[PDB]
Amino acid sequence: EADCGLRPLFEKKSLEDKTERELLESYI
Amino acid sequence: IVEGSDAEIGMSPWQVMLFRKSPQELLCGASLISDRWVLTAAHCLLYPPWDKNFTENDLLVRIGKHSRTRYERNIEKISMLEKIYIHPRYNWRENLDRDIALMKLKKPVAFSDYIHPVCLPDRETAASLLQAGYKGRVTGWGNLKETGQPSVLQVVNLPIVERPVCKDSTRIRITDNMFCAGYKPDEGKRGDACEGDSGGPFVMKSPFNNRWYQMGIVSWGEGCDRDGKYGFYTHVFRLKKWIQKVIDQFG
Amino acid sequence: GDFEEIPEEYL
Ligand SMILES: Cc1cccc(CNC(=O)[C@@H]2CCCN2C(=O)[C@H](N)Cc2ccccc2)c1
Ligand code: NA
Ligand code: NA
Repeated sequence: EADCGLRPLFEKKSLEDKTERELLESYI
Repeated sequence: IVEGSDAEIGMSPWQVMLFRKSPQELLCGASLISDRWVLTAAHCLLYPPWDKNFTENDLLVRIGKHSRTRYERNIEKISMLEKIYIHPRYNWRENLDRDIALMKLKKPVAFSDYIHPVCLPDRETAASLLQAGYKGRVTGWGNLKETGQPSVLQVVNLPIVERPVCKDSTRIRITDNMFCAGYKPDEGKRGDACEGDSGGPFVMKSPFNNRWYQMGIVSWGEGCDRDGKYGFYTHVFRLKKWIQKVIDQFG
Repeated sequence: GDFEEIPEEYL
């Protein structure tokens, strides 16, 4: 939908999950 | 999932459980892509070599789950299938080419902190993110090892692997409708999907809009987390036209 | 069968 991929308990609250940084770091 | 970690609450609100009515059991993973459409792997529903051919009435969709076995009262929502759509050229005979199916829910599910759709990639996100080395994330209630069942949703980050490494890792003929992910034997780290993880989502967090996209579907592997072997995922973007078409036509 | 019973309604 239009809100797809934004998680209520993480992105919508500007909270991160414990390992999403690992993905970011790999998007080199 | 092998060598993964427990999911955080709400970490994967698109995660869906394909559940068998009788005998009540998990059949597969899947993903929520809207309030009435669940994406899964074709082989979850149809795989004649194992005498598998599920009809709508055989299944329930459990959305919002965390625990593997528990009824998560006030949290999960269980949905009924209105219609299942399998890719007309799903290749169950040889290599699970085009290993993808859609499931239409009877009634829409209500979004919540625990239930929320993942995006489907456009060509540009696909092109930008589906690169060797880039890591995606896979989730499921499947086996913890090749030879076992997790108490909660398992999560594992795995790097996409070079197409030739993919090809050189197996005797199965791989196609452009697949990609492989997993660490190389000397990268030390490991982890993989396993039995029961099927039809679950391979997702990546786009660094451009901070949105989670489903780039893959857990499709096949030879064993689980075997060294020099890689998990194979249905390339969602490559089959997107079929996805949109089925959704546009049937609602 | 190691699954908690879901409400009979769902089926
Ligand atoms: C990424 C991953 C890892 C481990 C298991 C899976 C679940 N997929 C499966 O178990 C599927 C279903 C039929 C056999 N298959 C497999 O993964 C087979 N072991 C390999 C295969 C591949 C193509 C055609 C036939 C057999 C997925
Ligand atoms: Na090969
Ligand atoms: Na491996």
